[PDB]
Amino acid sequence: AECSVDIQGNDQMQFNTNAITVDKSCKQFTVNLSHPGNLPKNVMGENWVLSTAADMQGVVTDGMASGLDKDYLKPDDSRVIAHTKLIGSGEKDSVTFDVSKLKEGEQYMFFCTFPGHSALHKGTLTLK
Ligand SMILES: [Cu+2]
Ligand SMILES: [Cu+2]
Repeated sequence: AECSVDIQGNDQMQFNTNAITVDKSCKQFTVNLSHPGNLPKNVMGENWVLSTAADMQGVVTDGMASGLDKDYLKPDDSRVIAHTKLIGSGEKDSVTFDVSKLKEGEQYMFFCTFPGHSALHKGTLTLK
């Protein structure tokens, strides 16, 4: 099975997937994120951050408090299962993580932690 996804977006900052299924037979999984816009990361930063659905609010809130210089993630946040760098126009990043960190049946969310974005830039992730 495929163990990679490419996440891409609009000129209007709309992204092309809101649900990711990680196949159980994957040993690693890769997310490729690319920025579709014209603005730099301090104005329109994008990242892809994975946590349990339960942890998403805490990660987002603490990330906002941490600020741009920390890519809007609290340092040493063990709630974060995997994530990309915060990227801006013309940039891309990839993250590969260990699928053994996921549990079948647990509910996961991926989201952007740039302030205010997570209500729009988010989706589910499932190990199946
Ligand atoms: Cu965003
Ligand atoms: Cu990190």
